[PDB]
Amino acid sequence: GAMGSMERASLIQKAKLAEQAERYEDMAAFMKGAVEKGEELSCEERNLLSVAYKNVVGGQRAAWRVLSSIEQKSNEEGSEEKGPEVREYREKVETELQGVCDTVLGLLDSHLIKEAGDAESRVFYLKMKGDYYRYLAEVATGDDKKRIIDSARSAYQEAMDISKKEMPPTNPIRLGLALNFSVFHYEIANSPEEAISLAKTTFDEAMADLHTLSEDSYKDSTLIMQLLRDNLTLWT
Amino acid sequence: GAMGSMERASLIQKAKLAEQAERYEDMAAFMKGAVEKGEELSCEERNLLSVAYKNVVGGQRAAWRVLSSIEQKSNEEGSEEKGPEVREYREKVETELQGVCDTVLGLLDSHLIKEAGDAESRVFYLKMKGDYYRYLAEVATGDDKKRIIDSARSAYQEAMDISKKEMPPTNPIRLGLALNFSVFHYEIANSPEEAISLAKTTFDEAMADLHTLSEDSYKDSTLIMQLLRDNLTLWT
Amino acid sequence: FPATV
Amino acid sequence: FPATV
Ligand SMILES: CC(C)(Oc1ccccc1)C(=O)Nc1cccc(-c2csc(C(=N)N)c2)c1
Ligand SMILES: CC(C)(Oc1ccccc1)C(=O)Nc1cccc(-c2csc(C(=N)N)c2)c1
Ligand SMILES: [Mg+2]
Ligand SMILES: [Mg+2]
Ligand SMILES: [Mg+2]
Ligand SMILES: [Mg+2]
Ligand SMILES: [Mg+2]
Ligand SMILES: [Mg+2]
Repeated sequence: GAMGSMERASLIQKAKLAEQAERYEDMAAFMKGAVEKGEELSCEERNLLSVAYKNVVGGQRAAWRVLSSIEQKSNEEGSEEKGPEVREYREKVETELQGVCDTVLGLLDSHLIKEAGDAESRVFYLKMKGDYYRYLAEVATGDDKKRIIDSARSAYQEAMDISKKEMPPTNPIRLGLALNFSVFHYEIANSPEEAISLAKTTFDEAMADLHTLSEDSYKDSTLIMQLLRDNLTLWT
Repeated sequence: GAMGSMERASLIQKAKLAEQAERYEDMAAFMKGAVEKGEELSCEERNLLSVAYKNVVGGQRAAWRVLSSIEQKSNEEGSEEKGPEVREYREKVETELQGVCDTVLGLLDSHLIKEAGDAESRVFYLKMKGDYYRYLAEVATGDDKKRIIDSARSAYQEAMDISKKEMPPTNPIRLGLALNFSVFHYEIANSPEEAISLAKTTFDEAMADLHTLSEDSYKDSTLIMQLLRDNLTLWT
Repeated sequence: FPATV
Repeated sequence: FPATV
């Protein structure tokens, strides 16, 4: 690892600088180096890791969607043959995206998840595992597509089971997990009714627990609740 | 070159796809490969090259400015010592930025400029040479800073001399060259009066030639004229 | 696209 | 910053 010679604390410091500079590829490389030091990550460090890779893969997903749309149009009736270039370049971006997802999944498997015992860490990492398998599923078309989808489902389900046992219904990690698993149902698993049911039940159970929260916790929880409502409005 | 095996036309096609996908690093690599085929570039191809590298270096410049500002604050009276990390990371971004500028300057020197005989190509490439030396000057602090500044000035001046002899005062390349050379005077050469004079004279001479233009040419020229006016308003 | 975090 | 193109 090219970060092997840099101190853990320096990698974290530079990840924060990279974020300020909107250098998310650098941020992700610094956080990968920090993970590879072998120590567990604090709450703040877990969120630096997730912010970095979410931004990187988010840009790759946006680019893949642009290219996939151009490719689809090139394959419509009446479209002029333009050669292999669109497919080739879509494949190049897709392969890079898969590489990023494989890198994140590799960090989770070696060895973040196995050392994560508290609900706030374990649910967070299992949510990430579901998310990155979901991004792989978005571009999957081959023999293993069903297994990729099932890997996402399994990770989300384990995270859900822990979150319901160990966290209050307003916990922002629990809420964001439910938001994303609901999107998995709608967009990946062809299960819009499950997606809607999950979003609605999550929202309603969070609403009922808001009375227990401080002003700052209330702000955090209601922010994610509004995203659940936004998706429900989109879907109904 | 990793693009040596790809057809020139395929590189251009993929540069256009990369632009649509907002993948400007890829766009620049494809255009570098196209340049390295050794043929002159058409007008459209020149603008693909410039768009790609302008976006890449623009992001590097924005990041360098964020990091340089953090570094400056860390070196103020009363600021807690935080170690070498800010300087190191600013230096990392700076070195990458310099590498991009050196790459562009290398393409211009091998061999775009020497083969560019028409005013529209030669002025365009000399403007680019001035621009990339200007970006090097923005981060320069050592023995060669004056020579870097003078390299930018010399390239801009040759472009200016050709543009005044060979192009109408509304030509958008001539206008954009003057805009940027004016910024060079203001921000690099400590010559705000020269910057203001150049912007004003360029604007006024373009105004007087607008009557010769079609509606579409008028739109192109007035767009850059408004940028000259915007800078004049900022500076006066 | 729908919202995720 | 001032405008450039
Ligand atoms: C939790 C929430 C509202 O939503 C989710 C939900 C589930 C999973 C993920 C996010 C969120 O958005 N952010 C969040 C929460 C707690 C800490 C940090 C953080 C520390 S440091 C840092 C940075 N950006 N430098 C950010 C960020
Ligand atoms: C000229 C002008 C107004 O300003 C300057 C001035 C001096 C130097 C540079 C720009 C400009 O902005 N653009 C411009 C002009 C002519 C052609 C193309 C083009 C072809 S293809 C393509 C793409 N983006 N796929 C863009 C773009
Ligand atoms: Mg150590
Ligand atoms: Mg593939
Ligand atoms: Mg249920
Ligand atoms: Mg050939
Ligand atoms: Mg340096
Ligand atoms: Mg003069």
